[PDB]
Amino acid sequence: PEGPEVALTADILEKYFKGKTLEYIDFISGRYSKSEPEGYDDFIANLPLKVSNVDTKGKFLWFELFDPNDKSNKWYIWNTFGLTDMWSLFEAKYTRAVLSFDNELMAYFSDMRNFGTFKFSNSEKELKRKLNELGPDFLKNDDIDISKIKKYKQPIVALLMDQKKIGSGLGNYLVAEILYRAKIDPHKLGSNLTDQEIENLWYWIKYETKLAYDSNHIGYMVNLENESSKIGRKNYHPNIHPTEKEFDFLVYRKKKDPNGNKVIADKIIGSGKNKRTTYWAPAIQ
DNA sequence: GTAGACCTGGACG
DNA sequence: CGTCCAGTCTAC
Repeated sequence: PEGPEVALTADILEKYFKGKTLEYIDFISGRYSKSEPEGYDDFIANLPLKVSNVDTKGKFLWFELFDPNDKSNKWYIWNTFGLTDMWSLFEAKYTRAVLSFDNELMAYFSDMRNFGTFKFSNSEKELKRKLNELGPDFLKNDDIDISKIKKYKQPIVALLMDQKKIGSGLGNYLVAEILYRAKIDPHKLGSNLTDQEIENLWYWIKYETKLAYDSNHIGYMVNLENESSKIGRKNYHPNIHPTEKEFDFLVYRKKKDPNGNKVIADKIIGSGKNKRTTYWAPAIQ
């Protein structure tokens, strides 16, 4: 999942698990069934704990639990997302984590490719630095100066895939849709962009992130499609109002755009075995 | 810059 | 079966 996806997941987890007391957490399969995550034994020794907040910044989700008996020394459940990471209220396939709340309330975390990570920490100072390793949230933050792109002599598609330089949240399909809407060649360097192109880029960044956030079914939160429709959306980017009721792929994973123009499966970003495919239309971008 | 790996598939010939 | 495709870290 990505920015709008992870953020929406937090909203759902906030709806069902905020104020709820987590008594136990069990990793029944995957990487964390072979080796325990960092700070696991200390976290279990402090259970049960009460969830206070579930907040995100881009592609990083974390729980904030505390003890009614002691308010201080609150714990944090870090959770980075891979490609097939999904939270759920039921034990779906590839269920890697099981969270046992009070009154038989259950939370499940599924991950097929096992690329998602978990980390437990009772330090707030460590969390603040982790968030500072990530750029501004393109979805949740409305005041992001993206004029910093002009300083980089690198492809714009690589700068948007980056999570520290300009901002965090954007993934593979988002940057493909954004660059298409703004009519920008992904090969074009950020230092060659115009002041108008910059202002136009920031618009579509807000447009695509909000549209992907208000959506109910894209294909990366299948375990929460029923919950996405039974919950409202936070008013991120108030001045931006998409026309679509649902996020449709205009150029990502398609032979042609809605107009019929040719779409290239180009490999601009990455090397060796971490190459990524950037879909784009030369007749538009 | 270029290379690999972590892991488990789905879709296609 | 065989071949492509589908977030982030490490190393020369």
